[PDB]
Amino acid sequence: IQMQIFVKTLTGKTITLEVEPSDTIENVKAKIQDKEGIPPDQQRLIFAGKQLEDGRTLSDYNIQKESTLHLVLRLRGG
Amino acid sequence: STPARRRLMRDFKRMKEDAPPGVSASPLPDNVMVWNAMIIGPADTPYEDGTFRLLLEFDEEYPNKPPHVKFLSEMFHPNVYANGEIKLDILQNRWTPTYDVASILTSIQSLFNDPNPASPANVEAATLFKDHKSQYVKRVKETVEKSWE
Repeated sequence: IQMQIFVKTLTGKTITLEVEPSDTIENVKAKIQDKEGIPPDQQRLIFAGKQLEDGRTLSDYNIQKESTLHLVLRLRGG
Repeated sequence: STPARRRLMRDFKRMKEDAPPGVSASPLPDNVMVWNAMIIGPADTPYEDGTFRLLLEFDEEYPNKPPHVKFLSEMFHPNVYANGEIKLDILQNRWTPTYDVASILTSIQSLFNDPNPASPANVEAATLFKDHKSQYVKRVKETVEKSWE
């Protein structure tokens, strides 16, 4: 049970990920780290106005197939 | 015996007779390198009257290296990580041998008054602190109640 989603920053830069509805926000942030080199602590993910918190899943936020999540970077973020 | 053990007995003597308000700490009877501490949620902060327990761990490099410290109480604060550790520069990049137990605890306690949402260890918490003040306070208060129990 898998779907393509997109993750886009405020700059326009976009990546594509394959995920599952039951992956966690934490799992998703790790994939992003691997794919864009950004530590999960510096990532803020937004979808339909809600910011995504770890230990919740994609399906929880109703993130369905081909959805685009907005990634906001906070530097130094530490 | 060791410089660290010597410095630490000074810190203890300090905490035993002239400890800052709302904070306390003491080694274990049989191991001076490990201390229980407690900071009370200062007045007029959402943390008011919480009893937040911490653990201080030292080794022989003290006081040339800070101790390792973390809360044992459940916390919700923009500068405390999920694992209880604390993002405070004098415990990391900016330590100097002039700090002791007393001054560490009072630096930590002061975060209850003026958090630093600029350096977030807890991102959920930093975010609520800026964007949802009411939601932030409710989370803090939950933490207050748990600290008793």
